[PDB]
Amino acid sequence: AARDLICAQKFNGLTVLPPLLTDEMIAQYTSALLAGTITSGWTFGAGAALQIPFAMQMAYRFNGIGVTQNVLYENQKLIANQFNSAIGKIQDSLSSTAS
Amino acid sequence: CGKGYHLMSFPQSAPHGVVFLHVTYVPAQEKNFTTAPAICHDGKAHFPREGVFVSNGTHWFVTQRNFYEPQIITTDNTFVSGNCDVVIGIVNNTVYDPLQPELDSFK
Amino acid sequence: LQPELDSFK
Ligand SMILES: *[C@@H]1O[C@H](CO)[C@@H](O[C@@H]2O[C@H](CO)[C@@H](O)[C@H](O)[C@H]2NC(C)=O)[C@H](O)[C@H]1NC(C)=O
Ligand SMILES: *[C@@H]1O[C@H](CO)[C@@H](O)[C@H](O)[C@H]1NC(C)=O
Ligand SMILES: *[C@@H]1O[C@H](CO)[C@@H](O)[C@H](O)[C@H]1NC(C)=O
Repeated sequence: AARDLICAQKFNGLTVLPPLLTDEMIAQYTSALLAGTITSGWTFGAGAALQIPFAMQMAYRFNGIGVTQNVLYENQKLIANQFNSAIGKIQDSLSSTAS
Repeated sequence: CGKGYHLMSFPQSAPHGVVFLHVTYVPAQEKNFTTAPAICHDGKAHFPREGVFVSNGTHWFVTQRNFYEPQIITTDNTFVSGNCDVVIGIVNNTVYDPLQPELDSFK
Repeated sequence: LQPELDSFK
């Protein structure tokens, strides 16, 4: 009894095709990229995957911004707590605001 | 410009276009190693200047990141920052100093 | 190097 616009678009010859990549495969690609960039870093984009501990590739990534790597190794817990708090704040910001 | 670490590129003409030849750098053959972030020696934490600490099971070396060139651990390629009771995963090893044998030989 | 010379002397 409450007719929508989708049937009227369908009955006039205006069709919508489905995409080739379903969202399950997009999620699989995203999971592959995350698992590559967590356990290996930038090495999985050049050749094969090169395993490295996370607190050591983070010290590699502080060397790219002009900070020596003792800053991580003397402040690992504080940086981990700040990252976890930022992730939780991103979660709360996505939960609250829908715009 | 290509896959891998970029080295050079060459241009060529084409009908309504251009064609690039990207000469890149791709690592080939890998090997597992045991690594540590720092070395506690004489109550001091030694960190590598450039490269990374690795070990072949028994002895500890320092090498560059993109090639296996193991070198002996020396005060020249390591620097000191603080005590060795704050880094998580620090191991125990000795660090060579080239000044001391020459100073003893001058005596 | 000069503290090493002082310990040398
Ligand atoms: C780890 O590497 C070190 C040095 O690269 C090896 O130590 C040498 O091993 C050779 C074996 O032919 C000996 O002739 C040398 O005398 C050793 N060096 C010293 C200073 O003694 C060590 O054997 C390697 N260990 C493993 C398990 O591969
Ligand atoms: C390193 O160790 C892993 C452990 O499962 C093994 O599968 C792999 O073949 C080893 N060698 C290389 C080059 O990754
Ligand atoms: C390194 O040496 C110190 C003192 O000699 C000791 O307390 C510490 O446990 C040693 N490290 C390891 C991994 O055994």
